[PDB]
Amino acid sequence: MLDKIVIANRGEIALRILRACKELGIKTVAVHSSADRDLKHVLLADETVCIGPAPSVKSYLNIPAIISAAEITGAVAIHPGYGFLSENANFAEQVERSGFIFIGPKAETIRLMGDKVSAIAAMKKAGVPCVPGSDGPLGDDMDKNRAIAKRIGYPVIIKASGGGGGRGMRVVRGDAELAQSISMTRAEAKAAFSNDMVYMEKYLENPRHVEIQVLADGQGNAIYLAERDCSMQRRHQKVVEEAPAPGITPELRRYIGERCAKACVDIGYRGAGTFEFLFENGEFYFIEMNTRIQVEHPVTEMITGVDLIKEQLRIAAGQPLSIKQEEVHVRGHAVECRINAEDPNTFLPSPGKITRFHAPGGFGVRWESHIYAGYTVPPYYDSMIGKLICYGENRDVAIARMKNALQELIIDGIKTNVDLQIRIMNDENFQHGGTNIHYLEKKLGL
Ligand SMILES: Cc1c(-c2ccccc2)ccc2nc(N)nc(N)c12
Repeated sequence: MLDKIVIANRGEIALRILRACKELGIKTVAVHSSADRDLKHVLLADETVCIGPAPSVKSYLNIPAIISAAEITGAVAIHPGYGFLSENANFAEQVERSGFIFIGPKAETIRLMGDKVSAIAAMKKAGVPCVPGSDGPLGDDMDKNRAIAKRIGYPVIIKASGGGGGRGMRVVRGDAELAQSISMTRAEAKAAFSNDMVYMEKYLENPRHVEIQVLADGQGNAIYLAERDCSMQRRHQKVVEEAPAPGITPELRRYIGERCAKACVDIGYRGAGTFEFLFENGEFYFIEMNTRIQVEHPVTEMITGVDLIKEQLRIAAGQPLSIKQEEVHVRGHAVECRINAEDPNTFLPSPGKITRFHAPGGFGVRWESHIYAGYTVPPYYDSMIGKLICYGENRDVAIARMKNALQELIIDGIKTNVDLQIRIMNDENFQHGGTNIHYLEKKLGL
């Protein structure tokens, strides 16, 4: 096993990784900004290194500082968590070039999945169903681009190859708006990604967001760990995630899961990963792959018994996956509610000092958060301060436990979305299940 690792992240995910390390007897190095000295995981870590000031550019995105911290502490690996540098192929490359293990796939694989055009080509080649599209980047010939749009059939959507997670796309409903839509998407892509490449897909009207979790080791094993429905979202920010996805049968799960695992083998995938799909009229369409462990990983852990972070670390050390595909069983149901420090009317981050804190407990209740009484949520980082995960023998029990747990949760001194989460749990359409990606924003609009 890895002797010692740098946790190149903060907040709840840093604590999550620290726990997994502690379980495996791995020494921890907590790199942190000057604003994060009193983070729970920092206080629990074996060694700590202040890598810079509050702003992320000089701390959590500071590649030299992070690598230097690994060097000086004699760490052997770096876990990037999610966000920050976790999908930064150049960082992964530098980590490996510097002689440390990057907890993720090969840098070339990160780069492939970061190039949405090339990722789709690879997935399509491997037998994964994709959205009907341009199958290549759009040029500047608008006669050709109109022909592609006609072949696909309107509405279509223009997307930046360097984008993803809702970033760098726009819907086109007729020829009249096509040229300008392509030009603007391209200009925004150039400005944001220093990559002006764009592509076209059919715009699905009312899909659900359903993603598949995979794990692949360096011994050739690749497994899928069911799916997650992430359709309950606002402006591409997930709000509630659940596993399994309501209405997905064992046969569909098998069908799409096997295709994702096969794709992993074809591309030489290593580590945890997520295949994102749109799901509509009983059909899956691949849009994007993530290579990091994600925020919503805990729902998959609850329904499979697999500790995904521990698997990442075992894989990185050269150990095979601790479980075979035949040993992966979906059992029960899990729901995750993201807890955000945000204003209820604006939805802007609402930082501040927590004056009173109480976490929920009980059977099937899992609380993932670094916060504590007297902890100050800084203004410099994301608004998500914790994750409440509830498991039950079925979806109704999971939801009932969530309702109870949300009622026990006390976070005074700052504004949170606990009340909104309670409203969602009480929503009759959510209780029925299978609401589409548009549902929450429509509910909030009314
Ligand atoms: C709906 C949608 C999303 C999308 C995913 C998660 C949250 C919000 C939107 C992402 C990519 C998408 N791509 C196509 N071609 N069509 C969609 N309808 C779509």
